[PDB]
Amino acid sequence: YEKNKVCKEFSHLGKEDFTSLSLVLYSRKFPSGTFEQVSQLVKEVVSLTEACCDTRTSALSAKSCSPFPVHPGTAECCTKRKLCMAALKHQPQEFPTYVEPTNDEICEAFRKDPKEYANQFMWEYSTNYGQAPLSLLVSYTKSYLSMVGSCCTSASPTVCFLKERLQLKHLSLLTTLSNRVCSQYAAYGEKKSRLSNLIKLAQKVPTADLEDVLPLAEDITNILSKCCESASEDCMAKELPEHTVKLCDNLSTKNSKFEDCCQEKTAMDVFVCTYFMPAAQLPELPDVELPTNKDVCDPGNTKVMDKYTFELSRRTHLPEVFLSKVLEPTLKSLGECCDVEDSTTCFNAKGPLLKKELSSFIDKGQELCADYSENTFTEYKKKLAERLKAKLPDATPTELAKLVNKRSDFASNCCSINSPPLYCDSEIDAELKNI
Ligand SMILES: C=C1CC[C@H](O)C/C1=C/C=C1\CCC[C@]2(C)[C@@H]([C@H](C)Cc3cccc(O)c3)CC[C@@H]12
Ligand SMILES: CCCCCCCC/C=C\CCCCCCCC(=O)O
Repeated sequence: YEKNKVCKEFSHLGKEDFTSLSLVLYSRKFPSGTFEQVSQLVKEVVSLTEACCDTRTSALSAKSCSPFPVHPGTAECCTKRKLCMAALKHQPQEFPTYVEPTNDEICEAFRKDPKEYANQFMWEYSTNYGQAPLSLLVSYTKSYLSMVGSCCTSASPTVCFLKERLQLKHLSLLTTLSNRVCSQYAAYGEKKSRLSNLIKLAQKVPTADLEDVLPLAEDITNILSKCCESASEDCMAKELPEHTVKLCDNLSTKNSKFEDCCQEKTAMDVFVCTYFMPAAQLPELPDVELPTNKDVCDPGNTKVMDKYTFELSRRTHLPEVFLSKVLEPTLKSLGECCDVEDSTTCFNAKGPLLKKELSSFIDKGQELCADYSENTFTEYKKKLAERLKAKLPDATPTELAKLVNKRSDFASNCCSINSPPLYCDSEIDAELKNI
């Protein structure tokens, strides 16, 4: 099939446009790849796609061990086969740095080097938002470049940009949003992602019922598994609006913040508004015990797992990157009392262990993030230094400044409701063993 699909899109588009696609395609794959590298790999990839439309696909492998971008662990794969490389997954770029230049910078760069300007743009935009579906990336960059080409040669560039930008605002927002939401999905995988979104919703609207939010976590998860990856037909645009309707139908009346978000002029704005919403103050209800019962074994439903996750989230002041991090191992541990000779026995024993481990994790995590959510950043720094002073009596102002600096930096990246999963997974591990 595809052994003729690579060749089909080549002929249908032609070498140049097929090179623009490949540029976007590979920039997504190598988030850390430099412009020269990515462009070089593309130079040669198209090269063979033109000729062989395996014999020279091998030429690449070898040469890759270089002018080409490098995935983490390429040195290993170069041990040989040898195509251990096509198995190396890339980690998403969780810290975009893309900033659009002023109109003059764009037009000047464009008048001088039309090809290079568009290659620099496709490469930079695609490496920063590489998790948005290819179809969306390809579409926004062509519409964008079409705007640049058109406006920079118009009777009045300025007003042209004012108007064109307003008409691309939607597709622009959809692409960066998609990158974010789809990058969290790829980071966690479908199961953790689903729980993650359930946790965030529980934190945003603690007064709701599992029933009000579970359908929401389910829906977005389905939308992500269906639309994060599409080569030419984007469905994120077809799916999100109705998703905002489910969101509003279920939480519009349960929460003032949501009621307002549901007033936005577009589904994109409503969505963005509910995404940025921080974890609300938790009503702090009674504690909840681990779901140590045969009901968590249900292959057909995670009902019990979801209910626990939901109830934990709305009672525990702790960021979702923390909850998601400890829930995966914990729910998986319990799950080991399912396919055994006696489930009740394996639960009564495992119970006290997981409980203490979970509490230890929650306690240290609540310490790592103490005061961050309830205060403005500066007012947070102050209370933080104060807590550290109390714990480190012989600490010199300099040693304290380093600790406040280190801890506050960590908290600004891993205590918000939308902290970067991959980056915080590592940092959280490091910080737990701290103090
Ligand atoms: C970079 C690496 C990873 C590291 C290795 O050493 C060499 C290498 C080759 C990968 C290639 C080049 C040949 C065509 C392949 C196998 C791609 C597709 C199967 C074909 C393809 C190419 C352009 C647009 C498309 O829509 C489809 C996927 C990865 C491509
Ligand atoms: C460092 C994050 C975990 C925090 C400790 C929570 C206690 C969990 C108890 C036992 C571990 C069960 C092993 C499950 C394997 C999943 C892989 C993983 O640890 O992420």
